[PDB]
Parts: sequence; C-alpha cells; structure tokens
Amino acid sequence: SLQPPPQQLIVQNKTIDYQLNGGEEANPHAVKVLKELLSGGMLISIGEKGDKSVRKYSRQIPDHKEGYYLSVNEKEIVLAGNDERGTYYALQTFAQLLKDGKLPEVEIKDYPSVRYRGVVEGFYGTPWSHQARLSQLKFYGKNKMNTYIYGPKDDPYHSAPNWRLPYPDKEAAQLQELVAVANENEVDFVWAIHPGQDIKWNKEDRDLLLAKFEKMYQLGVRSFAVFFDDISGEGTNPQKQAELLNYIDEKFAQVKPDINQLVMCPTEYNKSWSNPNGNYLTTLGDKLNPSIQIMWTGDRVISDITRDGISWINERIKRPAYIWWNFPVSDYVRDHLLLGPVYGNDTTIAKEMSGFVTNPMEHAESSKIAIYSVASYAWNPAKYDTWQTWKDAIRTILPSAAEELECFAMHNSDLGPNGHGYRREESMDIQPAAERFLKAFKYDKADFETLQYTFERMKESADILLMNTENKPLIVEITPWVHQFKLTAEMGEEVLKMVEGRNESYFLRKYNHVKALQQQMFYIDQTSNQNPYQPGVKTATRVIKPLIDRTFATVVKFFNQKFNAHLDATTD
Ligand SMILES: CC(=O)N[C@H]1c2[nH]c(C(=O)Nc3ccccc3)c[n+]2[C@H](CO)[C@@H](O)[C@@H]1O
Repeated sequence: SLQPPPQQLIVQNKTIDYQLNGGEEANPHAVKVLKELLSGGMLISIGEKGDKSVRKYSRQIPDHKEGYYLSVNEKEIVLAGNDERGTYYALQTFAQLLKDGKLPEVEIKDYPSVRYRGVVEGFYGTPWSHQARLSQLKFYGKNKMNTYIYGPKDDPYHSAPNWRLPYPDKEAAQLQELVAVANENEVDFVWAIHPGQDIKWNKEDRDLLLAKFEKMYQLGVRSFAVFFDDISGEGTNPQKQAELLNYIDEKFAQVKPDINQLVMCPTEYNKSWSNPNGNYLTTLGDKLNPSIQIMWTGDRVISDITRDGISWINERIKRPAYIWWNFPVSDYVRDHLLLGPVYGNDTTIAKEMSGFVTNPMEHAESSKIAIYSVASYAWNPAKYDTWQTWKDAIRTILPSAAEELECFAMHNSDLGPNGHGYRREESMDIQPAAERFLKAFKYDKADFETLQYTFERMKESADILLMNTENKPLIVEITPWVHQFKLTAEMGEEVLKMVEGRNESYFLRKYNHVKALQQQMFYIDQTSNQNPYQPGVKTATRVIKPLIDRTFATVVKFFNQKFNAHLDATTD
C-alpha cells in the first residue's frame, strides 16, 4: 500500500534502480531522511516551492499546506514540498515506494484533507514512558501526523495540584528531548495545561499560568493548550475561560515569533453533556479569538463523528471543531485491550474539522494499530479503507508475526458493557459459524470445523506472539491478555470435545479439564493488571467466551438429561 493513500497517484509499469540538487536549501529533516535511504549520475531534486532546485516543478506542487509533488522516472527523482513539512512528507512516501533498492515509476500530488492530525496523550492512568513517547514521535512522522498533544491526566505538573510549578530538572530535560525529536519528525509538540479544578479568576493565577507556559517555551515548546474538561465550579465559567485564552493569545502567542497551535478543551466537550438551556458553547464561539481551536469528543463522551454531529457543534462554536476522538482509550475498561479497526467516523466531513486527534490506551505500542489508522483517515478520508488500513497497521508494527497479531486483535476489539454505552464489533469472521452451530446444537460440520480451526489458530497465535522479539515492548504490554486468550482457546477445544463426547468417562475428563481452565482464567483475572478501577484481564468477550460458556452449559444439560446426573453447569 501507501499509507496514508496519496490524493493523486499515477503509476507506470516500469521499475527503476546520482546527483543531489537542493541539499543545502531543502528541509534538513527531509534531506537527512533521503541520505539515510541513500547509502549507495541521475538527478535527485529536493526542495520547497521557492527553492532554486525545484523551480521547474512549481506548477506541479499542490497549493496546500503540507502538500508535495513526487516524481520518479528513468532520468530523475523529484521531491518537492509546498513548504518544509511537505518536503518531509514527500520523503515519507518515497521511503514506502523504495522496495529492494528498486522504485516504481510514479507521479504523486498529495496533501492532507484535515489540517491537524495526531494523538492526544490525554488519558487517566500510568502516562506513557519516555522511551514509549520517543518511539511514538518517530511513528507520527512516518505516518504524516503533525500533532502530539501532551496532557496525561495523572501528570501532577499538567493538572492537579502542581500545574503552577515548573517540571523538576529530570522531567524537564526529558520534555526537552521529546520536543527536539518531535521537531525532527515534523510534529508540533502541544503542551497542555489543566488548571480549571482550582484556578481563581484573578491576575495572580493568570500570571502563574503564563509563567508556566514561558518555562515550557524555554524547553522548546511552540504549541500550547488549555483543558477545562471534567471540572466543577468557578473554573467552568465560559466568559472567563475565553478571556483567559484571549489573554494567552494576545500576550504570548501573538508576542512570540513562532507559536503554532493554541487549543482549548471546553468544559462541555460533547453534545450529550451540554446544557441545552445554557449558553456555554455559544459564549465560547462568540468570545474566543478566531485562531484558537476548540476541542470536541462528538455527540457523547465516547463517540464517532457524524455529519449531523459536526454540524451541531460547528454552528455553536462558529468555527470547525478540533476533534478529540476517545478511541482506543481504555481508561474506563482497563481490563480490555482495544485492538480493532478504526471506523464509524464520516469520511466526507474533512472541511468541517480543524483537527482530528486520537486519545489512545495507556498501552503505547498496542495503540499504534488505531494511531496508524487515524493517521490514514485524517490525511485522506475520501479513500479511507478501514479493514485494509487495520491490516496494514499490523504488518507495519509486527511484520514477523502479522497474521498472529491480526488473529489476536480480531478477538480483542470490544469494550464489553460500560458506563459510556460504547461498543465495537469483534470476532465477525466466526460469528456466522458460532451462531449456526449453537442454534442447531441447542449442526453443519463446516461450522464445527470453523470453530475448531479458530481455537487452533488462537493457540498458534498466542504462543508465537509470547516469544516474539521484534517488538518486545508490544509483547510486554499484551502478554497477560495473550495468556488469557490462549486459555480461552483451550477451553473452547475441550468444550467441543464434550460435544463430540464419545463416552461418559471421557466426557467427565473433559468436564474437569474445563473447570481447571476456568480456575486458571480466574487466577489471571485476579492477579494480573490489578488496577483500582477495572482490575483483571478479559479477552474474546463478545462472541467467543459466550459461545464456549453457552455450549458448555448446553452439553452438560444434555449429559444430566441422559444419565440422570447433577453436574454443575455454571460458567463463572
Ligand atoms: C475530553 C475527555 O474525554 N476528557 C477525559 C474524559 N472524561 C470522561 C468522562 O466521562 N467525564 C465525565 C463524564 C460525566 C460526568 C463527569 C465526568 C471520559 N474521558 C476520557 C475517557 O475516559 C478521558 O480519557 C479524558 O481524559
């Protein structure tokens, strides 16, 4: 593939296996990438629109911010951005074209449909590690995400109680390194502050917030945000919030030479928690300076963005909303991994959105499946392909065991019932066999074979993933769920042996094995990931676990009828 898919692509059926024109005037971040690809004469022209190197191609460069033209043929290679970030993006597409020292002959004109695209590290729970964030930034660069908003709810220097204090030295030098890596990867590091729970609407707190921003600025930070989500009391006043942000804008963002994004998260950040008899959102829309972004999570705390939904907000805030999409964040279903495809967001509303960022799981590597897909969606939503992008994400993250990770992820998709009413499809490949088998049973051999095949594949996938060393941090994240997933598949297998139950003693051996396996699952659920909120480890919960639990109860019923016995048919 190419990921995100370019706006315009023309491929000829020739392949190609140098002089460098523009290396001293082009984006050094792009030139570095080219040289890193070029350990190894025909022209390579690199530059931004305006540079001498690419004058001949200025009609070909899209007149869009972050746009670029890329051309490969026998004679020469052109890598020409509308601006510095666009040249870097040309190189990111170039890097994907180059397979085994060879290139296809291609012409591409590309640019993003959504202006700001990325990740908000904005969840409750253990914030990502420094090394996880370093890896994230590089991944964002490769996938043309230009935005990283730093706002972990549990960072005491971001929120309660120490938002007024500078970071200690160790954390500051870490943030400084994050900013430098972000810069090198063309990502805006957006430092967010979350003051609303205890802010006073006086000059002293106003001044402390600006002094904090100044210290962040000294660490290299050039984009800023103020979050007013999940607070009560005086900090919720929209007139004062807008005055404060307008003051930050006028006294700081319009005084520095180089500040990029200024963003706020509103107290009412979704439709369903908006007071319909209040004027909160219209006050912000009317009073907030027009260059300041306003975030929005959709119709509900957790939701996908619809045309009607984006219309409702935009009418009120008098600008296109900056989407905070609450997926794959799992901080309210901490016992689940959410590794499914990214879907449900309207692909025709790019013009109606200023930005689109994903709030991910506290599991940084595992979040890359969704992050890669959100990158692809936000760059070219018109051509967003849910399932193919999901597969592409997985192959990128774990090429040495991609089919095994697809298997594990297909069955670790749903959230289970939760206080936000948000669910995802899961296990749809086997859901037909599951329902056709179980209805008959309470059956087509092809359906029994599908179930059998599925359990066998789950075990192969679990054992290969456990021992994979290509992405150790990913495996460390998911290991407890992989163990539980393997136990699930073993239990399925033993239940299907009970169905095929040949004699009474064999059936009783299977029955005792199933009970032992239930106990081990309970053990894992009681000893791994024992967080205060949703402790434990749940996996394959939507389709698979219920099919096994129900089939077990059904076969046992059937056994007790047959032998006038009283075996326990419970499943919990
Ligand atoms: C803008 C936003 O979603 N803010 C926070 C947030 N807040 C909530 C709430 O559910 N907040 C809430 C809802 C109703 C009543 C009080 C607080 C969910 N989330 C996200 C998902 O858990 C959480 O990660 C995030 O930091």
